Amino acid sequence: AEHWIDVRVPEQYQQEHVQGAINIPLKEVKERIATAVPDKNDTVKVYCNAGRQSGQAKEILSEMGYTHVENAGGLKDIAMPKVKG
Repeated sequence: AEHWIDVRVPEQYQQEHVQGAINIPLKEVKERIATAVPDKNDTVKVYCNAGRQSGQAKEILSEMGYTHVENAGGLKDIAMPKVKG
């Protein structure tokens, strides 16, 4: 399976995000990715403004032992539709 998780800061998620995703900001991801994605084998697609929070989330998630995290891109570059908070 997979999940789309925006990891930018929560105030920036609300501006506009890829449709049908959830938001777990980089700041909060540690406390909560385990609740949103309880099985590590699941495919975690991460994005944000400009990829950073995703690249960073990818490091800590690999360390937490998720083996299938992928930076989908950044908000802009991702060709998928978007909706606003």
